[PDB]
Amino acid sequence: PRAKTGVVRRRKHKKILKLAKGYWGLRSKSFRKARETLFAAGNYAYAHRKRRKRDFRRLWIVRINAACRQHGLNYSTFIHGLKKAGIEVDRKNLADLAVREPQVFAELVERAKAAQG
Amino acid sequence: GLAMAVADRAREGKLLLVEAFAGVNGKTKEFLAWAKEAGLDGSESVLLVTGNELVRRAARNLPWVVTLAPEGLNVYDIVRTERLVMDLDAWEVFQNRIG
Amino acid sequence: PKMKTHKGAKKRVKITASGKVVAMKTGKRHLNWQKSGKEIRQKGRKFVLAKPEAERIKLLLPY
Amino acid sequence: DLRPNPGANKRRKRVGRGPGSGHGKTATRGHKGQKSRSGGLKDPRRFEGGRSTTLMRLPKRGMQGQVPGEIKRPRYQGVNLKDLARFEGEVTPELLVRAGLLKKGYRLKILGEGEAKPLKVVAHAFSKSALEKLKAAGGEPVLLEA
RNA sequence: AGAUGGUAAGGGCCCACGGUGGAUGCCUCGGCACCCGAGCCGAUGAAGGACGUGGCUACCUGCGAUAAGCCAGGGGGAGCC
RNA sequence: GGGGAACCUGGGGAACUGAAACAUCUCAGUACCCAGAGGAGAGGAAAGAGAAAUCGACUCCCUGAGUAGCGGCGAGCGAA
RNA sequence: CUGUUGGGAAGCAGCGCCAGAGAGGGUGAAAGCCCCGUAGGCGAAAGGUGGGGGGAUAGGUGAGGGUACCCGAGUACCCCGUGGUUCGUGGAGCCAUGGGGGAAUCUGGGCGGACCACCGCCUAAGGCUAAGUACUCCGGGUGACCGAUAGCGCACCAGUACCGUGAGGGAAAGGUGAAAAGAACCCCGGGAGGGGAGUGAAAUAGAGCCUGAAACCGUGGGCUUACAAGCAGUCACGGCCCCGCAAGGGGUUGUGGCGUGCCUAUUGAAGCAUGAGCCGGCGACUCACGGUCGUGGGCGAGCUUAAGCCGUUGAGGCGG
RNA sequence: AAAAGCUAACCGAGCCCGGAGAUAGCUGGUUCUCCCCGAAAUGACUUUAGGGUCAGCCUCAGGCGCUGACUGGGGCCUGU
RNA sequence: UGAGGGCGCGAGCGAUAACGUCCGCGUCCGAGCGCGGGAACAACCGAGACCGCCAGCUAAGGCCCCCAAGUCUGGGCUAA
RNA sequence: GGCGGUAGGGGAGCGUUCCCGAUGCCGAUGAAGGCCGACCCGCGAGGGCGGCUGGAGGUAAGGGAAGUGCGAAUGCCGGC
RNA sequence: CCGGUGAAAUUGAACUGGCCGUGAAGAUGCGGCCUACCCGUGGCAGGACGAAAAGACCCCGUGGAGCUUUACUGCAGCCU
RNA sequence: GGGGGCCUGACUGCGAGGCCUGCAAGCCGAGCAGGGGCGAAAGCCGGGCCUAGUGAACCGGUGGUCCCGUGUGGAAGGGC
Ligand SMILES: [Mg+2]
Ligand SMILES: [Mg+2]
Ligand SMILES: [Mg+2]
Ligand SMILES: [Mg+2]
Ligand SMILES: [Mg+2]
Ligand SMILES: [Mg+2]
Ligand SMILES: [Mg+2]
Ligand SMILES: [Mg+2]
Ligand SMILES: [Mg+2]
Ligand SMILES: [Mg+2]
Ligand SMILES: [Mg+2]
Ligand SMILES: [Mg+2]
Ligand SMILES: [Mg+2]
Ligand SMILES: [Mg+2]
Ligand SMILES: [Mg+2]
Ligand SMILES: [Mg+2]
Ligand SMILES: [Mg+2]
Ligand SMILES: [Mg+2]
Ligand SMILES: [Mg+2]
Repeated sequence: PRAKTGVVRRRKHKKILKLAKGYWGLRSKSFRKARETLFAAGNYAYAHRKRRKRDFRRLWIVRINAACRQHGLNYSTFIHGLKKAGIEVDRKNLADLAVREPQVFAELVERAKAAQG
Repeated sequence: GLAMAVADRAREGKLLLVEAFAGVNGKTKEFLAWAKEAGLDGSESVLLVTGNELVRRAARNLPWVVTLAPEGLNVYDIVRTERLVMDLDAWEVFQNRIG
Repeated sequence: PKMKTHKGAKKRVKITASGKVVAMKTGKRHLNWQKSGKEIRQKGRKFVLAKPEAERIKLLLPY
Repeated sequence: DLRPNPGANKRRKRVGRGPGSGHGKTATRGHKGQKSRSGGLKDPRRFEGGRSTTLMRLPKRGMQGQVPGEIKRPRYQGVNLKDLARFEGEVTPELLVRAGLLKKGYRLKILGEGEAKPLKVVAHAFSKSALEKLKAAGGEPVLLEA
């Protein structure tokens, strides 16, 4: 009962090609090259799916910081009042109401200058 | 293991001991009518045992009926076939095995 | 094939009857220019061991 | 039961070890890793180390052999009468082998523990501290001779 | 003053269409092993081989100066060299 | 008289290797060379075995039996 | 037999038949009943065989008493080296003997593991002897054996081509189509190679003619690139082209975030430590026997066979 | 006619076929997926130091069931 | 598995040198070259990653720009 | 409550070749194989589905046997 | 330079700058900073520690082999 | 520790329980019986104040021993 290779070894190399689509030169047609750059991706995609928030976590703040300093106060001084107001609402994204109607946020600012000064 | 399987057909009734034959001689036609007058309508398979080398001829060409001598009751062919037949010429050695 | 016993271990050891392995004690045909008369007693009697007996068991096995 | 559907029970299939893979078993084929592994480690029974084995024991257990080797004196084998009560009568070695003892070790001696049916047992010898344990029962003739 | 497209010599990514190349899938006048049978041939020249032989014949095959063959008997019956 | 894939008898006959070195030992009378016997070869009718005042030529399979034994009693060898 | 798809029917449907033959192979595809054949049966003028039967012949066939004839020679036996038996001098026999000493005819001679006594077996130094046993160049049957990188090295003009003086080494290479029905003919052209027509069910089956992957080369088309620093990717957004129904999806990438290839050995890598140009195939813990543990099943003071013997030929039963 | 030169393009022992799949404590390779646990480079011996046997540390299955690490309190041992 | 390595500490060697070595405790890398600060930097600091989410709290470390966060308040200090 | 993980241990599965299942069934209204896909099942190795090509074998559910799963060995053959 | 024919070792892949540091501490490939339109052609050899025959060197292996000897054991031969 | 006397316990058969430690070892040891030494008796005596002064196993010599001793009786060899 002999069982040569046959189908098995090829179909797999076709799947790696299937995920190596648009990879420069040999990196998408040479098999044991495509095997490699897939290793980094699934790692590169892992870490960055952990990172994509911290990216936006940072971006939101600057926009927020851009807003508060347009009333005349810093981001550090902005947040505290909100926290002093105990408002677990402000998903740092949802503070994007600087081009999503501003008085909705412009009057979040004055509810900060209260409980501190 | 020989006993277990025999009752398995008895437990389901799929058994028959025989002794009377319109086919005590050699002809495949001299048998299928015997099966007609006994109860085998080609629906389900059958193992056959007998000490007569004539009836075997009368069914050795039967696709749904495999020959078997009174001795090598292979549990394979028993469980293989969906029904069983045997004779006293068997039911003295099968008895001398166990019985 | 057909494992060969170890006659060099048969002559030395005896298998018990609880699976244990017991050998005569060592040190009794050389050092005896008079040393402790105590010692010439706990060396004339058989002793048992621990792990290495299974190293020995497998050298016998048909006996 | 029909021809198929007579599978085995459970806990019995082989699925032996297949250590040529990529995350099943390891790329060093199971119980291998360091080095000096492709032929064998000599015999890890009587050997290895190269020190002095543990053959450092003394083999006083004498009569370790001559030249014609063994000698034909008959093997005396005993038998505990515990199950000698399973039957009764003029019990003889002739049938004691047929029962399930002696097995042509031959030269039967009786001994043991328990109530003895006053069953007259013919043998080749009897243990003293059991013979009176028989004396309160029946009769016990001896073997032929020697 | 500033802001901004915009050309592709050629390349990279992808889809389509082919060229070489021959894996995989299928088949097998081939081999592998088991059991039985059978078991020597030659100075009446063996095993093996050379050369030749055809109407034309390069090789194979067969055959041997009677040469892709001769004679008698036995099988078989429409084709054959 | 020579040939014959292997099988068989006799004449010669290693060393690597193992012993975790290596000389006795093993591999082993194996592989290889020689001569020869045929469909088989060799052996074969006790100056036998071995313990019973017992078996009965010889060969072959099983068991005895890895028993008895052999061994720098070490590796390991191995009957009747 | 007919009908119906199909180029082709053995396929499908209906109605039947044989069976001692329903095992197989072929025929345009999957046939018990188209073909050769299988079940079963008959069979050679000649050669050989003989192992079963028969004839003939070779050979062989009585006892008691007495006799003092013969019973296998440098042989037996002893020693000095030696081999075989599991016996490596060991208490070391027995068998064979290269050398030396050298008997006897049953009032004899060997043996039963030094030697001796008894007791028991055997009668050597002449030879022959079928059967039962091993092997497979050959023939047959068979296969949970392979299927063109496998199976012997050869499925094929292979022990060839090729290498070497030489022994010797020793490959690669199968596949049109069922049928050559294999392209008449016309045209470009020196031809080769192509276009057309035609055969063919199919030429997208064209004579290295079943399938045709991958590396590799090129043409066409969508996206991009000539202010940009790079294990060549990942994440986000926009942008271009395409698919799609809301919404969504595919392919590309301009900008921004991050980003030190794989395996192996190494304490230790990104590495100036090994290795790989790439692709495709062959390629690496199985088997036998014994044994320890585990487990599943059988019997249970019992449990179990091995060689072998009866029987269909992918049947088992005896055998203690 | 001496270098260890030459013996069929590499001679401190030619070439081929065989023992033969010699040996190698050495290098390198050891191929599919998922779950749970998860170490050691310590000691002793070793012609032993790249290796190997035993204990140690690991995994799994069965038999045990507060003992286990750590802490508090009581006692004792210690001589930097 | 029995070649380990780094750092803090207590010693010996060494020149109270060595990103040198031999020991003991502990830690970590090896097996965590997976993340964040240390520009970079295996073991220095934080912190054990089963996967997903454009959610929130934090440690180390940081808050003028690349670079997310006070050119924050009060009090001193230094002109290189 | 636990689920980073090397050597290593246990458990679970996917794929290939062949056999019982078969004188069975799927297959000319097109099998195995090869090109695709943004469809579906599975976390997985994998299994189904639509399209193209190919042209004749392929074999379920439960059992069984393996020449069984490739990314490297300055691996071998061939091609580029 | 034009016409015709047309290899090689090497090569994981490449979109291959400099400098100052880090880093098993010789960086096109890590951090920061500076420079640089895409693509060729002629030439020079500083780097890619470049290709190694497995470095001409050193060490290891209970490797090999040649040679030496009042190392060991045996053998031929020679005396006896 | 320095003197004197009497002695041979530098006894035999055992030997609970323990230190160290991977194995093998090594080391201490109360208790009893046979018999004895010393001392009026309690009691002590299984070498020395202690910690070093040593060698697995294989082979073989010497002396005893109810042992085995190959058909049997001696013998040869073996065994404790
Ligand atoms: Mg946040
Ligand atoms: Mg706002
Ligand atoms: Mg496997
Ligand atoms: Mg693992
Ligand atoms: Mg090795
Ligand atoms: Mg040892
Ligand atoms: Mg008794
Ligand atoms: Mg022949
Ligand atoms: Mg039609
Ligand atoms: Mg071939
Ligand atoms: Mg070849
Ligand atoms: Mg490949
Ligand atoms: Mg020479
Ligand atoms: Mg950092
Ligand atoms: Mg967690
Ligand atoms: Mg800022
Ligand atoms: Mg197939
Ligand atoms: Mg460069
Ligand atoms: Mg030398």
